[PDB]
This record gives sequence, structure tokens and C-alpha cells, in this order.
Amino acid sequence: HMLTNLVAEPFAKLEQDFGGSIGVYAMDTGSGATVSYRAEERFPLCSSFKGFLAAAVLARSQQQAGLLDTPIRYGKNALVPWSPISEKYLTTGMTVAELSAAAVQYSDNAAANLLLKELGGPAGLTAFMRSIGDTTFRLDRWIPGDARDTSSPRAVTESLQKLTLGSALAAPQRQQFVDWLKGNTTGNHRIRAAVPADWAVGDKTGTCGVYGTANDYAVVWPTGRAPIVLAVYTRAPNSEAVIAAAARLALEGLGVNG
Ligand SMILES: *C(=O)[C@@H](NC(=O)/C(=N\OC(C)(C)C(=O)O)c1csc(N)n1)[C@@H]1N=C(C(=O)O)C(=C)CS1
Repeated sequence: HMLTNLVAEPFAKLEQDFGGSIGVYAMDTGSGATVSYRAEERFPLCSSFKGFLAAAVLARSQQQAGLLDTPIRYGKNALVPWSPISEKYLTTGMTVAELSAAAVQYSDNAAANLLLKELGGPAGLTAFMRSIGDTTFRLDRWIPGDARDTSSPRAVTESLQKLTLGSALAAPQRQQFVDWLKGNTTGNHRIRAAVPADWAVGDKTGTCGVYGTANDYAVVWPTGRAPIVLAVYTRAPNSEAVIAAAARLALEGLGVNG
């Protein structure tokens, strides 16, 4: 608590301007300082579960030789809307690793469904999160304030730190997870818009419908100092700009010059 919100930032006003709810957690892994605004509230995961899904696939690959290179063929019935990579390989198949990269880097929806099958579904992914110490994450599916398919900004950040910088994955798989996040293409207007171009950054986004429920989590490597891990989640007013604005406030609250 002593290193949390050492520097106040105007998150409440940003949230009022947005009209919905915003949740933010950011940690400076060098000092332990944090910034936290609604950080323990539940927000919809939307597609952000797919980063953790890819990590779970990598963890499984430590025990299951050949998993990543396994070819997966699927039918047209698997191609739900917003499957921009998998729809181009319907007639050929894709490997598990390719599906993972597509889920992470293009938020390919069909690819994520196919990988969830590999893990035994939402409960399997939830079990992986429990296995790394995350008691908040819940994926339920394949209501106002619906708790299904939610986590908190804090738990998302803590789990992201364990997987990308800590020991939850073996080193080769950790670096592959980082590389997948670094190559994401869907986040240029979110956390990345608050981060200087000469800093490395990996992220995964989520967008639930068009009304402003959206999110992003990222690892950021400022040059010359320890990495920062952060998560920004929103619930729509009854947003891409708001996420970037909240990330800027989080970095400012950590004293990180951008
Ligand atoms: C993950 O968040 C995916 N999102 C969706 O499939 C949903 N909506 O997609 C759009 C295109 C916004 C829609 O209005 O249909 C959705 C609605 S409710 C729910 N649980 N998901 C993909 N991921 C991203 C991202 O930001 O990573 C998108 C930009 C949309 S597709």
C-alpha cells in the first residue's frame, strides 16, 4: 500500500468525460510502485482472454512434444465473424502455433475457439490461470454486471507479469509469448499510443461490441529501466482514445517520462 498511488492522477475526471467505467492497474517492476483505479473491480474480458490462452498453449507445449507444429484443419462452420487470418487458411489448415499467433496478433475469433478446444474449454483456461495463482480470472463461455467472462485489471496485470517476466513459463516459451505480444497489430490506438516508439511493447486488446466496452494489457520496456506491466479495462456508457489517455495517466503516476 505504501507504494500505491504515490502520485494522484485525474482518473475520475477522465471516467466522467467517458461516461462509463474505467479500471487501471500499472506496476513498475523495478520499484514495486503501482497505480490503481478500480483495479479490483470486474470488467468484461472480451478478447483479452486470448493472450492468456496462448500462454496456456505454450505451457502445455512444455509437456506435449509437437503441440505447436500440429496441423489443425477446420470447417467453414468454425469461421465466426472477425476471423481475418483463419478464413484465409480454411482450405489448408493452420498449425497450433499459427492459430495462437493469429488469436494474439489479429484477435482472430475462430482461431481462439479452436485453441480453447485444445485446452478443454473455458474451464481449462481458467484452471491454467488458477495454476499460476490467479484466483480472479473467470472464463465461462465458449445481464447487467454479469460476472461471467471477467477479471480485474489488477489480476490481469499480475498474471501478465508472471507469464512474461516471471517464472510461470519456461524461458523459451516465455520469449515466444513476449514475441507474440510484441507483434500484435490491433493495439496501435490503445496503450501503444501512450508509449514512445523507441520502447518495446507487447499487448493484447479486447473489444466487446461497438459501445465502448474495450480493454488492453501490455508489457512495456522503457529504455534504461525496468519494465512496466499494465492493464486498462472499460465498461461502456449506457474508448480507444480513453484507453490511451488512461495509459498516459498511469505512466505519469509511475513517474515514467515518455
Ligand atoms: C475480441 O474482443 C473480439 N471481439 C468481438 O468478437 C466482439 N465484437 O467485435 C466487434 C467487431 C467489435 C462487434 O461489434 O461484433 C464481441 C462482442 S461481445 C464479446 N464477448 N465479443 C475481436 N477482438 C478485437 C480486439 O480489440 O482485440 C476487435 C477489435 C473485435 S473482434
